[PDB]
Amino acid sequence: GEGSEALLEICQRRHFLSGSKQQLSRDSLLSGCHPGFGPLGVELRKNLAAEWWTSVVVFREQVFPVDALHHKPGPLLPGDSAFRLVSAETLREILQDKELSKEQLVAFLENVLKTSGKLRENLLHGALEHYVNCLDLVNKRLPYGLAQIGVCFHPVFDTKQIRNGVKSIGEKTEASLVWFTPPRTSNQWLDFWLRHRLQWWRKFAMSPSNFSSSDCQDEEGRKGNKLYYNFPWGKELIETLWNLGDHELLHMYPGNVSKLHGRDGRKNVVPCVLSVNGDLDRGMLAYLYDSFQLRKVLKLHPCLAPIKVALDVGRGPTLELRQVCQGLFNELLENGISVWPGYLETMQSSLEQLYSKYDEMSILFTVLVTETTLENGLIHLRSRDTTMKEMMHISKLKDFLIKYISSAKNV
Amino acid sequence: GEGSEALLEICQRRHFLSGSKQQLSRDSLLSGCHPGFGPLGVELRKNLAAEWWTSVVVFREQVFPVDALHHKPGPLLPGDSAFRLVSAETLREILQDKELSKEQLVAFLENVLKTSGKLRENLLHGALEHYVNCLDLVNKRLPYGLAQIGVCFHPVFDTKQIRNGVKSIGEKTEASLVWFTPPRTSNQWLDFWLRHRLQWWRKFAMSPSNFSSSDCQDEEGRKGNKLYYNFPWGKELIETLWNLGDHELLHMYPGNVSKLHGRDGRKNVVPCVLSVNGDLDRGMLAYLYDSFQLTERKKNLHRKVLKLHPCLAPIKVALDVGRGPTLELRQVCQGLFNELLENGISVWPGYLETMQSSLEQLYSKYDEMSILFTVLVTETTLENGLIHLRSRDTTMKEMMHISKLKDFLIKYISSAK
Amino acid sequence: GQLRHNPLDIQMLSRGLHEQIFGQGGEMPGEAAVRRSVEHLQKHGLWGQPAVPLPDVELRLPPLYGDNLDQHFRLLAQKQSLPYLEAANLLLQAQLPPKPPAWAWAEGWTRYGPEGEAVPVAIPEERALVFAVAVCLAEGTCPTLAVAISPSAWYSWCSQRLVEERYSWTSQLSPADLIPLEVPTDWQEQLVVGHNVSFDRAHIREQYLIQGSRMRFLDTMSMHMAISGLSSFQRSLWIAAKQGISSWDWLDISSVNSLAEVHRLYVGGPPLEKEPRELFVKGTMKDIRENFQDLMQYCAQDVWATHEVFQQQLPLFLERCPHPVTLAGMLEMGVSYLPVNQNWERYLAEAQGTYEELQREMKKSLMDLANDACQLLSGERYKEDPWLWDLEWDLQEFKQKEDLGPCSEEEEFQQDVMARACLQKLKGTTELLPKRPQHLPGHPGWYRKLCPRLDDPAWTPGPSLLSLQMRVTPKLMALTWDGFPLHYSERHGWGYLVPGRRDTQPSYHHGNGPYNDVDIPGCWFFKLPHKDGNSCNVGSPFAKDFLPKMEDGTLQAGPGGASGPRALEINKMISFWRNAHKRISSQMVVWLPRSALPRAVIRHPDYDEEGLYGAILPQVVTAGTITRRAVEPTWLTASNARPDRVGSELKAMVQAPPGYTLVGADVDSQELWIAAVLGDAHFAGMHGCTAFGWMTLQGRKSRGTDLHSKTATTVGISREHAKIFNYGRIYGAGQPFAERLLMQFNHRLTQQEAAEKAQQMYAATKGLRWYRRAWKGGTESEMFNKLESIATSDIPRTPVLGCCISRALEPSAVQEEFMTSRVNWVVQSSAVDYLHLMLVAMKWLFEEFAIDGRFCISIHDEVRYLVREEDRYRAALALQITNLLTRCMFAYKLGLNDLPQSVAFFSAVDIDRCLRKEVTMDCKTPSNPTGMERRYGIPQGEALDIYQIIELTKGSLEK
DNA sequence: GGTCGTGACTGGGAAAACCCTGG
DNA sequence: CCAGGGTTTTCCCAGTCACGACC
Repeated sequence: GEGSEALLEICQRRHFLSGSKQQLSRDSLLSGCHPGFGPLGVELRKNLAAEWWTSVVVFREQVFPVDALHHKPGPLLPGDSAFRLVSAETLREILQDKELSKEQLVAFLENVLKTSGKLRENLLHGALEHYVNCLDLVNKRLPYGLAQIGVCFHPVFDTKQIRNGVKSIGEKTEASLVWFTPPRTSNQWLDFWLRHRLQWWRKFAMSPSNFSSSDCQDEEGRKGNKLYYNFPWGKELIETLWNLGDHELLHMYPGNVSKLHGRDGRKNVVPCVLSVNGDLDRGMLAYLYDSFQLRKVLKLHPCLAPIKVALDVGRGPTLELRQVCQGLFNELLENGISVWPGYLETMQSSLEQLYSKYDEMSILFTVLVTETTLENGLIHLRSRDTTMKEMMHISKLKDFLIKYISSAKNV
Repeated sequence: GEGSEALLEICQRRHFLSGSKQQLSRDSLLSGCHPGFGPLGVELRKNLAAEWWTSVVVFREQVFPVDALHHKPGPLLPGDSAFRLVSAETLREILQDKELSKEQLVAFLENVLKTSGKLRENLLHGALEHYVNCLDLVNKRLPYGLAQIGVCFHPVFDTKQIRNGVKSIGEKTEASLVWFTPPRTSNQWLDFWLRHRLQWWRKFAMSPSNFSSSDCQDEEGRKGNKLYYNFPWGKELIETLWNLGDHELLHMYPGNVSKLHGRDGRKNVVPCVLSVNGDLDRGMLAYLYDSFQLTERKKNLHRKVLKLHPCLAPIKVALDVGRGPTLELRQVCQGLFNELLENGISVWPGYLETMQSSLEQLYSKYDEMSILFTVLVTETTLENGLIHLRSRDTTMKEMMHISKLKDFLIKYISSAK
Repeated sequence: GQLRHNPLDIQMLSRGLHEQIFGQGGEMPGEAAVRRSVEHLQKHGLWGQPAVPLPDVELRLPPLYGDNLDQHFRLLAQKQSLPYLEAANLLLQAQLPPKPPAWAWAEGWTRYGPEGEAVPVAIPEERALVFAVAVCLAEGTCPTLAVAISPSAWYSWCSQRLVEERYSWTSQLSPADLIPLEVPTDWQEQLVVGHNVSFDRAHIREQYLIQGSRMRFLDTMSMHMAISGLSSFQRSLWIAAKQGISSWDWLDISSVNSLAEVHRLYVGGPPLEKEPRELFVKGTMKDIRENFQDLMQYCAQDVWATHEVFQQQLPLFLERCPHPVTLAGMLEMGVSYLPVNQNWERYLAEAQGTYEELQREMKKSLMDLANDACQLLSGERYKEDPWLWDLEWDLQEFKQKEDLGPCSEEEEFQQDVMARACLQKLKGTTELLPKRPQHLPGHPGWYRKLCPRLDDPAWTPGPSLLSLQMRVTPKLMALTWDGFPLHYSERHGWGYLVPGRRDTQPSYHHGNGPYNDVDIPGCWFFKLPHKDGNSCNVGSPFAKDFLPKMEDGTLQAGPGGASGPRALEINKMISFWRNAHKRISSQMVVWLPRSALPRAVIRHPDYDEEGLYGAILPQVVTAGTITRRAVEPTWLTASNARPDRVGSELKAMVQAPPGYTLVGADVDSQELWIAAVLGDAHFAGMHGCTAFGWMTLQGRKSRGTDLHSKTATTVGISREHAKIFNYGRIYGAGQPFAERLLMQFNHRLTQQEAAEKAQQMYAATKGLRWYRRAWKGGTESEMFNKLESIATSDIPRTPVLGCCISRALEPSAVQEEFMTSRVNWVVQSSAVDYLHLMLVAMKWLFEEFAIDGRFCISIHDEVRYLVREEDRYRAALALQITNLLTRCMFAYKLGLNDLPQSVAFFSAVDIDRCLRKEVTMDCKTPSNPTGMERRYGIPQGEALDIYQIIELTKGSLEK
């Protein structure tokens, strides 16, 4: 338990996680009741979403983007468990007037519930409404898929702290994929996507053996597979795969059934729906947990790291070193490398302490400028992975960095 | 209107916005209750957000990203007009239990109102919640800034369509900048940011004169500015800036003043807050309007085209196959497709469609999608390595070597900025 | 009491002032001259009109040396130039040791012995030197090499930028990056002659200290211009004749200002070398490192040539400029100093940003129409375009030398490898096609030249090389003057085509044409009007003079409704900064650190520790004009302040450091006053002898008789036209000019009557010519006769201080040519001598009372001094008494023994912290849209008049 | 009238890429 | 079978003309 608390403390100190220690509950992190992530966490989520989007949407011609609004207006089918969008004005007005009896209040509540909007719990529902037009986009050719990286909302019932029926609201960002495929080869596509996503998740891990897959089947007989990551305290769901069949599509447009058909070869058929859904936030937590090894340094994969290179100014006249550092910083930004502008700080913390601080922040490489740099053009460069200091030509720093990033990407 | 009607028609037809013509009203588009966007529209918004994020956060060393939780849990200050979030499980338990009373229902509704959360109406209030930690991040060096892109929910009023008193919930994606500045530097940074924002919005516009800025004051006299776009029907607010002073900052943490002091050199002050928020969706519609020419001078100007800025156009290049060996040409096209994908260039897989559409028809179709270039691989391409390129703005056909396409495209996209 | 008057009832100087400044007594004018002058004035009827008396002013002056005004001035000038001429003669008559054997390699200074022994001396220790500086512009504007000559031996200096090779250098120059050429506190003061010494001055280390050390300079280029100079037309004709009208002897007694030509003119001998490799103009720091010996030899050759010219020239200059005040003033016009605070960098950023954004707006507005013009090539649609038909519409040829199924992972990898290999196979097919690339074939002829070639390092997509000046830009916008399409011919400039030719003249149009010579059958080619007359072709429709034509409806953009006016508005916006951006941003700044600032500036409360306060040393050619004026590439040509010109606040950015304030003024109607006073001295020696004189001096501009109004009354035209005509006449212009301008200002007057109107107007002003030949009967006949008498003399000296005209303009060589240049030279050289008198008087007065003062700039008439805050009004009183003294001396040289009070003191001695025309204007520029109090927080300065000055200062000069 | 920059255009010369000649 | 004589094309630089800055 100490290691988990130590890692949480590290992420809180270095602006990965935001909020106070009590507000940083492991259950809150898992269930989406967290107060938010630090700016480094924001960059980490951005990189994770970038890699997911690149691996899914960019490289495959049958996937097109889809945008579903965060709500669904009424009326809604009874029994839905989503948070009901409620206007406080009507509730206050009903509270003020007590002339209505108990039965009248029940009737009003039922009417409002039948007419209350809801926050989406999974993008799957929204994507189906886009099946018609997005099907038209590929000239009725199947298969084709939709994807939308985004956030949803889920109820949380914390049995530990509920006294006055207080149910919290959890928000989790999930990446979705709705693969409309002909029934003939559905499970082959399922296996393809499953293996691909296992490979993708293992790609950026330090110890990929901790990722695993498992099979499942619903109550209605739909075949499914689920991915789990081995957190220190146990395995937690990180992505789910289901063979939804055609129940939803047929339910959605109950009239001209032919209009929802898809052209598979020379025939028109109703496609099968495949669902891919994983918690990108929980995956970010998973990668952070993976990166912890006992020198406490976060070795996030270079392609997902938030900060790629850091700059500092050594002993010597301030103005010249600062001008050189600003020039290098601008050049690096212009070429698509995220940098940390540490050259402004004046605190004379030791080089060892500064190295520890930057490493704890998951920084790939450290560049320091001193008088000798103005003398000859070599900048001190520290390797996060090797604890070795290398001196390199200041002109050739950017090429070395971009080569390192690409080489990590292709490995 | 006829030009506007044509533009809306095109945006629906080539899948820029999603929905039916009844939902595609101007008020629906502006109010945040449109049925959604088409895939190309999503790409366009992503590109605009990327450009904004680069120009605001990437090229500022003292600005850092912030994430605001989409809802604000209670208890809230009295008088808030925001909507309340209620779990369906609680309502189900309330309605199913027959042992409840009228008084019990009244008490339950009072408890719900007193202990309910709200959707975010603006990014500012949540943004300030991270001020202490972010101030610690920059070693108490003022000024510093927090940025965030995301969707905010607003109410919508209507009189014709609203039959049963149904108030609609509208969503809009907003880019918000919170800039904490020393009091001596209030109007300095305010004017600087106004100038930078106006330049940023004018930079990608085909006709920048339609963009404008206007100064305006609040009821409390604090200085502000508003930027507009000349739609065919009038200006619409696309971005606002305010000098909030410190009232919100002092109210957020009224406990002790010593925790919130910021350093301007050697002096510790409580800083003033400048809030910059712009309307991404309205700006996207505005750039769509700007790209389409409202021809009303030369009478012989056909070919409806969408002259989006190349850094904002959704799909960079498109591919096609001519007469020749289908398999070898398809291998060539797939190779070129993967090559252009590997370099951050979005490519339209046009070589997969089996329709034998005429070349003029295909040129029109790719133009309506605001495709920068049209690449054609034919038998000669396999013969010697020469490929064709039809520039959107010029419509002139040229030939380049197939290995020279990657560098030309990358240089084009970069230097267009 | 103090009030007095002249025989023409003009308020003269007060009794105390006149007694102090005019001795006692004088040969007052006779009654005969009075009667003649009165008869003249009555004949023109400008006699009697009185004016409200100006208040009497009393002032007891500091002791005036000598026994006369001229003697006092000459004694002061001798005191001022006593050491400098001594050093000049010491250097002129001195043995020059042999050239060094081989130039050494050591940072900084190095002394070269008689036999070639080299010793590094910390600083030069000689009273006089001739200096040549070398700047490697590629690696910044820091000076590189210095070879110095002196009576003892040659001296050599090399920058650190050549000796040691660091990784990088500061882009903002520091005082440590200059040459230690000064005498720190057996002699005092030093003189460093040189060629274009202003260029050499800017790299001297101590000339940037605001404390103002004692040193002066002499430019041999200035001497050559003053001695055997050439005008612009003269210089052009000299160059043309050398490459290959009468009285061509002047081709043998003058040359251009390059060092080699001056060497040929003065000492001749072998033509000087040139070093065609031009390493310094274009090169590399390592390259200059490797080729040290040859480059330093060329520098020493330049030094030797400059010394030869100076030595063979200095006696001649005094032989033609025998007034010590002239040399003394020439010393003080070359010590300009301008202080610049930290606001310089922000100024450059804002100016560049505004220019860039407006440029982008204009360029995109043009490019939109450009791209749409390509779509007129298919179908031969170019032919019917009324505007885009004659452009090049020729292309270029490219030169040349079902079901479905998923996939297996192994199959996917194999397909990826196969596709990549197939792609890489085609990349090798380069073994054909031109090796040198083609440049955008297929596009029409006009389009390809607009776009840049991909080999360009700074390429940008699209036709980005479009500016409004291009000959195809107007057609690309399709401008139609009065509903007639435009057209360009090189035989008659721009113009518009009117259809209706059946093969002539228009049936229903009038204008500048038609010109049947340029034939495009079916139409006629008229000509747009210009501001220089019909003989000039209109060069660019997007010009300033067409701004009224944008709104009046005469000119229509054609392919727009509002872009056109916006186009010409953007044109006028960035016109100035377009030209000025190079030299404005090419200036040098030496940001003096806190260590070398004065103690008081640091002690001042408004001092900023984080701020950087620096200075710029202008490069001014003291005599670069035939009229012996100053020449400065930027500051003499800097736009003052406007709310529609980007970067127009450049002058306002020149700001005093903390603890200092600028004090300045400006002469009033200087050219007209000099003309009037010369005419008065020529007629009877009484002020207001001529009508021009009275109008200049006592003219009532408010109500009644004044020079600008009275001419309008006679002609019957608007006052502005009369003012323009009068300025043209004093510049010198003929009757055809007048008739052309009259026909221009009004198209309702026919030439048949316009000629008579012009001849009558000139007769009223200048008068006719009877033969005794001279000017008589004209309101300004006396001044014209006096000017031509001075000009046509064998040895025309300046009337004031007697500096002879440049020998290339002597009547013995030009005879009856270049009359206008000489007659203008008279007035303008008098003005330059007047400025010299002002400067020498100011120097003496500031030295007399220990006033801590310095020179800012001498913008011809204007004078600005930089003085400390506490004694700000004392400097004002010094300036006012200087003005009094110099005007009294000016009158006395012509011989008049009295001076009117109305000119006896400056109108507004402005005290301010930033140079600008008025202390009141905030000059909200387009680059500073808010204002100076809001962008840089300067207050509005205080402007004071003589009565306010004497009241605040109690009329005393001591503390 | 004098003085200074500039830019767009242009003509002529210099540098670099072709044809088929033939021993 | 390739080096060149003569050919052509293209690149560059001096000069020219119109323009807009202080006097």
